Amino acid sequence: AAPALKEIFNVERLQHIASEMTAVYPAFDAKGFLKHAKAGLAELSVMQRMARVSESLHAVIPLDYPQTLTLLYALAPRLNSGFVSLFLPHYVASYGRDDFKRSMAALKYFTTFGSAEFAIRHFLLHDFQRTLAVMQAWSQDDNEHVRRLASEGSRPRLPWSFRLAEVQADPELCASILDHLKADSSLYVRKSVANHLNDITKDHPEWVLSLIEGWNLENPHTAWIARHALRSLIKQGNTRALTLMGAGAKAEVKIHHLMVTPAVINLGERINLSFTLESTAPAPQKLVVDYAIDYVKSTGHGAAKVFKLKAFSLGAGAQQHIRREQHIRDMTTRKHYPGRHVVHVLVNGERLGSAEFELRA
DNA sequence: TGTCCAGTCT
DNA sequence: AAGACTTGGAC
Ligand SMILES: C[C@H](COCC(CO)(COC[C@@H](C)OC[C@@H](C)O)COC[C@@H](C)O)OC[C@@H](C)O
Ligand code: NA
Repeated sequence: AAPALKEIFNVERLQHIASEMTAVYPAFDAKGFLKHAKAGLAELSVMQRMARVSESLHAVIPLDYPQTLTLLYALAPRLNSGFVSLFLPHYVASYGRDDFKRSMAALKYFTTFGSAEFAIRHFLLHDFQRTLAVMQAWSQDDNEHVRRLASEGSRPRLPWSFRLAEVQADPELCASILDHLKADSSLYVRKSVANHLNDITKDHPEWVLSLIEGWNLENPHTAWIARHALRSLIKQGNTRALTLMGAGAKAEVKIHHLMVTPAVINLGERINLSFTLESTAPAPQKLVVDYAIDYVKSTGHGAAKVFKLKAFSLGAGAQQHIRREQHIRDMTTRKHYPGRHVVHVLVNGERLGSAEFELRA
């Protein structure tokens, strides 16, 4: 097993931070910083450790906020880790609330060394309109890291941060940010636009569908964003979403040989889903082929869980074998329970057949 | 609770 | 990525 992520902020890293702080600030209280940062370190998760570094710096540095920021600007290029550098935007969000313009400039600078995606959300929470205006300017910045921040920091449902209830409730607030970026030349930016849009589909699917129905999907950057923005709705079999992908029509196919083997497994074994699709159409057709498992849970069953299989074009009268092995074992993100597990085959949003496997007690 | 979603490794 | 997740938010 690899070391846990929290070990990125181990004592050796804290010593590195202190040494580089001494390099930019000879009078730095490195001993006090280390004492403060190390207290209970083993009990701290990775994001607790990240925050702790910022707090420890604030506790021992006898300078004001602008003066400390000057040191931290010099510290940023000396750090040997982009993830570790998250404590720099954290310091701004913690101590910069009453020095807004300076703090915004600091986040724009620091975000290239890691990411200001967590820090900017504290400002969006406490000063939404003021911060939104800044992020609109950032969406037009020359630097792809700054444009990406504009999209990622404003996400309704960013992992490892609180949801932004104000954004989540009103997709028009950030709409112009995403519109500016819908054909961005940066893959980094495009990923963020797509993920922000996928977030929106959890609460306002029709708004995203209407938006993308207005897009020019002949632009391959925009088409790529559309496919990844709509990925949850596609798995749900949403007809408007599948239609945007060219796979909204009912599949003109027959399914043959559908099976799941073995019929009965112990936890830890693999299942094998296989079937053949035969076109019954006079021309090629675009297909989105997924599958779903109805897992047995501690009580009852979970909602059908959809996994991706294949997206492809099936020639007229052609047939295509499809096969997927899946390793069924307890995982951090899924515990399993014994009984009948039903597997459904999905083609352009339609269930075309099912099979079963038994998970033994 | 248990459950589900979500740049790097795989 | 496409899925799990070293980890975290939320229901
Ligand atoms: C915080 C982001 C993403 O983190 C990715 C890494 C990947 O292992 C940790 O994911 C752990 C996983 C359990 O979580 C899932 C994601 C969805 O949260 C950390 O990256 C390690 C290298 C960079 O040190 O990255 C911020 C940026 C400043 O790096
Ligand atoms: Na990984």
